[PDB]
This record gives sequence, C-alpha cells and structure tokens, in this order.
Amino acid sequence: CRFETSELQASVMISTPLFTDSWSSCNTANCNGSIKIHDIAGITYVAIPAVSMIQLGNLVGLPVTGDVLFPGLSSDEPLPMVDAAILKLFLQLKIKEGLELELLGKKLVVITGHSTGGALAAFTALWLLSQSSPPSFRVFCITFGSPLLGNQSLSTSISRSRLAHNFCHVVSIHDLVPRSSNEQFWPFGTYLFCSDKGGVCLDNAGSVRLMFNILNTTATQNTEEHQRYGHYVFTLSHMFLKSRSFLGGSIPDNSYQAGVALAVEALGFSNDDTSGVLVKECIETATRIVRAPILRSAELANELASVLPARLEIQWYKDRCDASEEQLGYYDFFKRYSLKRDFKVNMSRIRLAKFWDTVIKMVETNELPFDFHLGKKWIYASQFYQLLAEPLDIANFYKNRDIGGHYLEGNRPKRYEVIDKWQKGVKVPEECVRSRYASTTQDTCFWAKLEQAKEWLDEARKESSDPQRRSLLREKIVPFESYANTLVTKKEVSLDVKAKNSSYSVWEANLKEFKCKMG
Amino acid sequence: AFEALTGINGDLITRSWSASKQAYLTERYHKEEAGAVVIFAFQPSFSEKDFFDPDNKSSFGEIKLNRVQFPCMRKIGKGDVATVNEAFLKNLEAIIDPRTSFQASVEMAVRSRKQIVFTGHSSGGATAILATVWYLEKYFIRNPNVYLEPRCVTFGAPLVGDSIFSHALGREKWSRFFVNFVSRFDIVPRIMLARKASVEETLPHVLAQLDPRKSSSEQRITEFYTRVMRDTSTVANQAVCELTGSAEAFLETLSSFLELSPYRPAGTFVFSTEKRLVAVNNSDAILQMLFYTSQASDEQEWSLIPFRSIRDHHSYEELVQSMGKKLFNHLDGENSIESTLNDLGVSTRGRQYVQAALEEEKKRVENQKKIIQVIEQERFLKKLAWIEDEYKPKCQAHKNGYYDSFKVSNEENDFKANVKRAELAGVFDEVLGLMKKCQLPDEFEGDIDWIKLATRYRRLVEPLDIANYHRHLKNEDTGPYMKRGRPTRYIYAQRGYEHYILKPNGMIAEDVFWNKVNGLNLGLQLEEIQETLKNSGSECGSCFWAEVEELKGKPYEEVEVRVKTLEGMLGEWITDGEVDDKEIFLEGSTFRKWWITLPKNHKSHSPLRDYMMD
Ligand SMILES: Nc1ncnc2c1ncn2[C@@H]1O[C@H](COP(=O)(O)OP(=O)(O)O)[C@@H](O)[C@H]1O[C@@H]1O[C@H](COP(=O)(O)O)[C@@H](O)[C@H]1O
Repeated sequence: CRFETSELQASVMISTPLFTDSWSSCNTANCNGSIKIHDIAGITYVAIPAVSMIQLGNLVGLPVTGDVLFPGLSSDEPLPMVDAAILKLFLQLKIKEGLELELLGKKLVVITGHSTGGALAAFTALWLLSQSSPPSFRVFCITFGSPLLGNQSLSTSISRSRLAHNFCHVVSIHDLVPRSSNEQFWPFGTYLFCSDKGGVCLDNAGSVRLMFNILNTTATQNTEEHQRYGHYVFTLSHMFLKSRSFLGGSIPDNSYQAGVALAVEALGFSNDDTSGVLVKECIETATRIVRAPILRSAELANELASVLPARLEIQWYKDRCDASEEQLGYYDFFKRYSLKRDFKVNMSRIRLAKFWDTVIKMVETNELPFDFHLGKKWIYASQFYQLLAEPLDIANFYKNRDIGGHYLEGNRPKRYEVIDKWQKGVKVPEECVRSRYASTTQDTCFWAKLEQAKEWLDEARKESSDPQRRSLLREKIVPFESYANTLVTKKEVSLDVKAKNSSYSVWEANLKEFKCKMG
Repeated sequence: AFEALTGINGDLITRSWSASKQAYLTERYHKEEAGAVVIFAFQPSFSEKDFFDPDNKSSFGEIKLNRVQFPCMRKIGKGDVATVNEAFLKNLEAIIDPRTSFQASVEMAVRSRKQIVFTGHSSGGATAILATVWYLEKYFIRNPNVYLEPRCVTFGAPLVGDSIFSHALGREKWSRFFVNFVSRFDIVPRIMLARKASVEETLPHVLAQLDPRKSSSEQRITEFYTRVMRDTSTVANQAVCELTGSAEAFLETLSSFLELSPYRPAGTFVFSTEKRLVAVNNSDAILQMLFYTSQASDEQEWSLIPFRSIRDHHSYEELVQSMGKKLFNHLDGENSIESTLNDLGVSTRGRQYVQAALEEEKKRVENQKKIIQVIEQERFLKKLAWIEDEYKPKCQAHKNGYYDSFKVSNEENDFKANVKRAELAGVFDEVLGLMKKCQLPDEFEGDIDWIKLATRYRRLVEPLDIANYHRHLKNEDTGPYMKRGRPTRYIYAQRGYEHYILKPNGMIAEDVFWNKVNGLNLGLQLEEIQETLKNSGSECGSCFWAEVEELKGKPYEEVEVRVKTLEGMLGEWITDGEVDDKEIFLEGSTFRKWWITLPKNHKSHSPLRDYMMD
C-alpha cells in the first residue's frame, strides 16, 4: 500500500526555476572563474566556481578556534571532519568576511556550485546553517557533480541537526567524481541521481552509498561526463512536454512496485538486467515503512490524554504536601521518600518519563512530522509536565546517588533538554504582574542548583582560609543567593519553596547566619 | 447516467451551450427562459485585463473574497477566506450592479420557482462560477429547497478559485451544482496555472487567437503553451507531493522559494475526447489530469499540440453535438482507472499521481469513519454524560458550582472530572489535528451531528479548562485565557456552531456581537468601546468564566463597561444553554461572590439583582 516518491521528489526539484537558475549561475561562475552573486526573480544565488587545482582527499577536523565555527554540530569524539582543501579554499576565498555583508537584507538564498565549487557551496551553506541562531534568510543548497565533503561523523551530525533537507546534490549517473572519493568520505543531504531519462531522489546516506557502489559496477569512464551537467539540466527541465510511460513490459500491477519500477527506468536501467535489480532493491530499501506521521501526530493526543492522570497525580501529591504540617515542600518530601504517598506518586513520575521518552524518540526517528515540536499543544504539554515533574526526577536522583555526581553535571535526562529547546518555538515575553507565587517554580532546575549551593556552603563551612571562603562565596554562593532572591521577588517560585522546613528555607537560614559571621 | 450523476440532462447541456454562444453577441449576459428553466449566460472576453487585473500586483491575479458578502466561502474553524481571480470577480460585480437588469431577472425567476442555470464559455464560464456562488449566498443558504437549487455549466472555462474556495463548496454541499466541460487539449483551463510573469509577453496574442474574431504566430502559440505547461508541471508535481504528505521537510524548505498558482478545479470536471466522456469529482485528481492529458506521446503530436490547444477551445459545439455517442463514466467511482486514463493520454506516471489524489480522498473518508466510530461509542459519550449528570449536580448541591469545585477542591470527583477533561481534550484535539492537515473530507466541519456534539462539549468542558488554566495560575504565566490560553478546539467548535445557527439568516457572528453591544447604550464612544472589549470573554458564553476572572480583581470603574457587557450577554446565554443558571449564582460561585461586591448603585440597577443576595 506504500507510495513511492523518489522519482516524484526528483521531478519536483527538476520542475522548479531553482534547478535551471542555479545551474545557469554555476555556468556563469565557471566561465568567469569567480564567485557570482546575483538575483533571479527575487532569489539570491551565490554560485561558487569549479576549482580544478586543489588536492582533494584529505580529511581534517572542523575548526575549533577562529572566526569560522560550527557550534550547531557534534563535539562528541567520533569527530566530524571535512576535506582540508575545501576548508582551506573557504578561508582563502574570504567567503565568511565577504558573503556576510553581501547577503545582509536578502531573504531567499541559494548557494550552488559545480564540482569542487559545489563542495565549497555545501560547506558554505552548512556553515550558514550551523550557527546558534538560524540565518536571517532561507538557505537552500544545490550542487552539481560535487565530490564528497566529509566523513560519516559529519553526515550523521548533519542529519541529527535536521539540516540534511537543505541540500540537493545532483549527480549524473555517469559522473565519476561523486562516486570516486576515498572510502573515509560519506555523503549527506538528499541526492538527485539523474540520467537522460529522468531523476530519482535518495535522502538517506546508506542508500546513497549503496547507489554509489551499484553505479561503480557500471561501464564507461570518460572524464568529460563530469562536464555535461548543462545538458542534463536542460533535458530534465524540458521533459514536461513529453508523455513518459513504462518502457519495459510488465508494470507490476501493485501501486508501490509500479512506482519503484518507474524510478528504476528513470535512472535508465531495465528491471531485467542485474544492475536494474540492484537499483530496484536500493530504492525499495530506502523508504523504511512507518505509520503516516501526520496521523501518528493526531492520534498521539489520545495517548497524551491517557498518560495525563499521572501528571494529575503529581498535582494532587503536590497539593497534599503543601497541606502537610511538616511543611517540607514536595521536593524534600519526595526526596525523603518515607510515606506511601511518596511511593505512589513515584509510579506516576515513571509513567510520565517513559511517555515523554517515547515521544522524543519518535521525533528523532521521524515517526512524528518534521515540525511536530512547533505545535503549541506539545510545547505546552511538555512544559506543564516538566514544571511539575522535573523536581521529582531531581529529588529521585539526589536520593539515590552514591554521594555520585550532580544532576546538572551530565545527569539530566535527555528529554528535559529537548523540552527546553522546544520552549523556543513560542513567544517568551509576556511578563505578567504576579499576584502570588507561581503554581510551579518557573526554573525547572531550581532544586538541582540549590543542591549544588548546599554542597558549596558545606565546603565553605570547612573554610580555614578566610579569603578563600570569600571566593566560594563571591563566586559560587552569593550569585545563587541573589538569583534565588530575584526568583522569590518576582514570585517565580511556587509556595513550596518557601515552606518553613524546605531545604531552601534551611539553606537561606544557614547562609544568613554564615554571612553575619564574616561581613 | 451523466444526468444521474449531475442532475443535468443533455437538453439542459445543449441549451446552456446555445445560451453561451448567444452571450458573445450581447454585452455582459444573455437570459434564456424556457419551460421550468431560466438560463443566464455570460459574455467572454479576450483581453489580458480580463484575466489578470492590471491593478492587481500579486503574481496570479488573485484576491481574497469579501468575508461579509461571501460568508460561507471560507474555512470555518481556521477562518481563512477563499481566494479568486480578481478580474472575473470584477466582471461579476459589474453585472450584479443594480443599473443592469440582472438582479431583477434573477429575483423574478426565484419568485416563479424556476430552475436557474448559470452558464458560459471561456471566461464567461468563469463568470458563471462566481455568479453561482453569489446566488448560493444570496438565496439558497437562506431557504434551501429543491426548487431553489442552481445549476452551473461551463465550457472550457479557466480556473477561478483556490483550494479554500473548492473546499467551501464541498462543505456546504454546493459542489454538486457545478459541471465544467473541458475538451482534452483546451489550453484555457490550464492558463491560470502559470505565473503571470511566465505568460505576460505572449498572452495578448494568444487571447486574440482564441477570440472568434479574425485570425491572421506559431512561435507565439508554442512559446505560450510551453510556458503554461512548464509552470503547470511545477504546480502539479508540488501538489501531489504535498497532498500525500511525502517529503514534508524538503517541500516546506523549497516552498519558501516557489510561487505556485493557487487556482484549483471547482466542481465536477468532464473531460472530452473523440471516444469518451469522463467525469471527475476530486479537485486534485482533476489538477493532475489537466497537466497529464495535454502531454505529447511522440514528436509528431508535439509538433501538433500547441495549435490543437488553441483550436480545441472551440470544439465545444462538436462536444455537445456528439455527447450521446461518447462512452461515459465516472473516474472517482471506477475501480480500475487504467483504461479511462489511457484513453485520455495519461502516461503510467501520470496515472500514479491521479491515483494518488483519488486515494488520498479515500483515506480522508477512512479517517472520518474512524472518528465517527469513536465519537458514537458509549465509553465516549458517557464522559460527557457523567459531567452533565453527576459532577454538576453534586457540585451545585455543595453550593459552589462545578467551575469553583474544579478550581479549588481536591475530592475524588474533582480528580475524576479532571481525568475526563483530559480525555475529551484528546478526542477533540485529534480531530482538530486532522483538520489542520486536511485529513478529513470537506463536509466534516458542516456535519450537524458533529456540530451538536462539539457544542455540547464546548459548553460543558470549556469552563473546566478555564478553571484548569486559572487554578494552576497559567493566566499569570502566559496572560489572559482569551488571548493566548484558549484551546483552538473550542474556537473551532464555536465557529462551527456560529456558522450553523447564523448562515440561514445571512448574519455574521462579529456583527451580531457588535450590534448587541451597541444596543446596550453604554456611556463610551464607539472607538473606546471597541478598545475596551478587545479580546474579551463576552463574545462566547462558554468563555463567561474567563471574563469573570479578568474582571473580579479590578476596581469597578476600570471595568464598568466590561461588567455591563457581560451582564448584557448573560440572559441570551442562559436561554440558549451556553450558561447554566443553576451554576453561576450559587453562594460559593466566584461570580456570585464578586458581584455582590459591586457598588450598590450598579446592583440596584442591574438586570441580575433578583438572582443574588449580599
Ligand atoms: N501556560 C500554559 N501552560 C500549559 N498549557 C497551556 C498554557 N497555555 C495554553 N496551554 C494549552 O496549550 C494548548 C495549545 O493547543 P492549541 O490551541 O490546539 O494549539 P495551536 O497550535 O492551535 O495554537 C491548549 O490545549 C491550551 O490549553 C489550555 O491550557 C490548559 C492546559 O492544561 P492541560 O490540558 O491539563 O495540560 C487547558 O486547561 C486549557 O485551559
């Protein structure tokens, strides 16, 4: 019942003006031997010339110092690397220092290039997309016959950062250059493999690599096929006048297998030859079948509803703690873990943690739509959850630890970092006049920070040094103290923080006494 | 057969064609009375100004409809109004103008229980499409009956409206009134799929060539045809990739960079070849077919197509005269479309995509059946029934009401009501999520049982969601409920119901509201009252409580207009079931406790004084 879209995605790209305009710009840049920046029909094209001299093939890590950084990509020691000649040519041509101002005020930018020009264009678009802020223009990158740019670590990092769809690499099926990089290099982004008969898109690095191997089993090697992209761009962009039916015999009745067979033919192989069978299997195993993410997202509302009673249980537990005479606040209540009410709400803590873990994995694996995390409903459901529950996960960590890192020291569950990032898909002014303490402490890591301030107050109890006690106080105690007092001042803590026997009230007392002791 | 499907017989088709021919000679329109039938045929034009309005600076000559004059031509929950060709709209407006006899003639035929037909060739067909909608908004929605049903019959018309226009025809169940004949290779139905800029240079010459007035060029025809089909290719490829939900991230990034025609087929389309007559309902399947039926199968046919594409704009005479010898069928209903599409010149790949569009409709019908089953099951309806028949009676017996009970208490029935609120949020948010992504049939938002259900849900549970918002102080995180807190599910419910109750009377909810406010004869000027009531809770009875939460903490002269507004809305809210008089005046009610604290002068003169004690 599947629907095969590799050829359709190729046809969408081919039918756009971007296809022919990016190529035109590439051709002009090649003829000039210089970068060309110009507007066609309201789109800014930055076309980087082909550079035949540089020595491709040698990997080096991304820059860690200088003016040219990629904070949006992994640091995690399967380290991303890129072609050193391309990095050097980027700094050599003064791309950053120049393009910066020549693009200010533009709103639609295509970065494009033939050959190593395309490798540099991809590097440049990656750089633009790898800053802490997104660029202030849409960025799209089309390459023609580009050699590969980096290693596997770079490619999976680009996928993980959700930048891969900003790239379309047009590869003529008889162009040796993209298929001929050394084996340490990996593709990233979507590949449009193309022939005289049409195009096929593969968006998955494994499928692209497979196709590279398949194509390397075919025949004629003349270098000048690398030089024929103008012919392919022209032929492809004019195929809309002609009616194109299946040219083999047996179009397989089944709708999915039919679209696959047509894709194989669009690459120009016959579904009878050995090569055509390999191309078929490659296209067939590119898709990886799931339930429609649009439907999955809609029905996920019922699953959020079904897990919500656990969040309500945290709400009820929190109220009951507020009403308890011990006045610990529900953070310290749950950390103490004496009562049956503590054991009961812990079940709910676990249920909610597993649900939001499952949701976030679905997001990572694309079982949910690419823009799922931008829906207001999910931003606020996850925020409401986090507000109530993150203190309990903090308390569980500190109550189970060996005394044994700190929560905020590589021990925060991933899902809370993701929820944090989702919070940026909305508005965040609207400071309202608060008439009482917030229902839940607005910094959902407040208690972790307090636990660290507690440890630091104790180690400054050890003291001896009366000017080194000051460092601990000047550097790692008073900052948290005034942070807390502004949170209390603006009423951004919940009332349980100011419960007489909460660890915050205890710490506030200890510190005020210590501060009388030494000016 | 054809008649069975369209409620239109061959005699009606032939008379429509004659009238359309007739309208060349008249200016604006020509009226043909014949038996039970009055036909209004509209004059085509063949100057560029009548396709792309010279003062329209957009790229496809498009403009949003007037929300007051076309109150159904919109998405209800989302609000977005439909879009149409501005030149065609302006032509219709000049015809509608009271200094012509058009309105009088239409009114007379309505007074005589006549069957009204609007018809036209070329852009007059487009004018017909708009005239039908005008008529459906002026007459039909006010008193729907069978004698009042229109018919609209076009021949080689260009496209007219966007997807919202088509969708709104589907919601009101007006699509059935529209039949559009298209001769296979006719270029005019395809023209408006191209960007203005793509066809600007050569369009005057080709329109002149299509005008039956002195033909005396192959380069211009071939360039024009090439450009229309290039843009049409982009439109069709993007549309089928989009409607199937394939490659969403890629498409959303590419979309920023593309200008694609919003025009979509509206109504049933009937494609005509030498041997077949093919009727198709689905707008997107038709769009794909507009592209793929005009492709060249080999070099000779390519040489021929552009010329044949101009000349086939005048094959409707032979079309209507050969109707009865052509083999008829209905693509959407056929369970193997291969033969039909082969006969229409649709390649294997074209067939994949026409099939995709039809299949997406079938998925929408499937999604709707799943939703209907969930909402008709009693495990579902019994949550609403529990809040109605257990929770509310128990809380009002407690003398505080279910709003306040949910807002402050912690008993087991309040926790139960919270659980059920969350579950109902799940069901209705799923439906909303499907509608936001166009996953349900066009009709769903107009379905009476769904409107009744969602209205019961809104009146019953929106107060609990307002209680929820304020109990956890989210109003002090993200502002008043009515601004940023209100769930979109309740807005969709409110709009569905408002449209349901107001459309037979030709009224607009916002106008109803402001006229009520003006009748309250408050002591401010118009602009001040408009400022004061911005984002207030008094536009919807199920938002009563949110308004109360905004007012209760403020001095009376800060809020006197808003207080008087709320009190003015209360009596009709109570009569219509939007607000429960057993609830809001209880001793423990937040509202009751607040109101007795309003100055003696206001309470003595309030229309609510006989409801509460100090
Ligand atoms: N401040 C805040 N905190 C938590 N939840 C919020 C907040 N404001 C609004 N909401 C809820 O966000 C959802 C947005 O969905 P929708 O409007 O469909 O998104 P769209 O993309 O169309 O803009 C709403 O459901 C809204 O709900 C309100 O907030 C309460 C949330 O409580 P739970 O359901 O228990 O999580 C609801 O009571 C309702 O008042």
